[PDB]
Amino acid sequence: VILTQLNEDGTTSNYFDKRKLKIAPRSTLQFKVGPPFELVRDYCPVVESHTGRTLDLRIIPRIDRGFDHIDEEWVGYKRNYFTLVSTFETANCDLDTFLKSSFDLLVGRLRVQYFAIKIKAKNDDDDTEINLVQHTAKRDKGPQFCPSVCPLVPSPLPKHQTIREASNVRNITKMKKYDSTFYLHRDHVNYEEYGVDSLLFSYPEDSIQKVARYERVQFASSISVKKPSQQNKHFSLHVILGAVVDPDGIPYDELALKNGSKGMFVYLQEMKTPPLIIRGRSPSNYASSQ
DNA sequence: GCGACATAAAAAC
DNA sequence: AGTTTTTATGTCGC
Repeated sequence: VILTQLNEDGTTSNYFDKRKLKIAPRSTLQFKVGPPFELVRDYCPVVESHTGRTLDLRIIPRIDRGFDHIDEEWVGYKRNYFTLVSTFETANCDLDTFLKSSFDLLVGRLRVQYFAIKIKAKNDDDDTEINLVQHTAKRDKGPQFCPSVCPLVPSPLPKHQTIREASNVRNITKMKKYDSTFYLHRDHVNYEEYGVDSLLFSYPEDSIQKVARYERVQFASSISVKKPSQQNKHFSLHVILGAVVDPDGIPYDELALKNGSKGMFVYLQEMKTPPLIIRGRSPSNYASSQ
């Protein structure tokens, strides 16, 4: 009925089928590690502007809520939240050095303003994009929004337990405890240590995330979860690492820039999950029907 | 099948 | 120790 796997940090993931077992909304059993991500591809190379050294990049993503491993399928529920977190790392550059340096895209060199992550959902069989929506903790009593592009600096990915613990913090003392895990406050560095052209100082805001945390995420309410044949559709969640550049023949998305103009989010690397099944609102997807 | 509102149970404080 | 918050899901109306 409940199948248990030990996570990397010694917490457990407890996989259960909501058709058969109903668990309380805030039970820790609702937190669990989802499917592992795989490389789709690498895109534009990035080099350090004097040394010419290629920057090694790696996305480090994880799902922490919303998906169960049931009979060799990964299963989510249309009505319920998932959590997708990600960092990236630069194997050949320590953070402190990285932030003082400057980097170009090797297309012929566009200057990188900052690095950022976005997420997408797709139909895994035909590559059609599927809309994602997020809520605040207030859900229907607050606004709905689409996942945003998240500027980030390189960081290790927090353990599953840390993401759990930080999911619904309001208390100022507890917020302070987690601040250094999730944020870099540029306004607190010694500005004299940095050149005008340094990467740190081309990030758009002073508060810079170390971790992209997409919580309270759902597939859009309009998604059809079954094919006409009544077979389940297969979905996939994608994480894309990009370099944001000034636009003034490679994969990119347009982005609302900080100075008002049209920025370009140039793709660097993309990872995706294996195929995902999503259970819809049918009564037969719930233990209450039995 | 979906937008909307109701219930309810453990976390958070 | 009690109150408020958060989120899975139950249900109503079209």
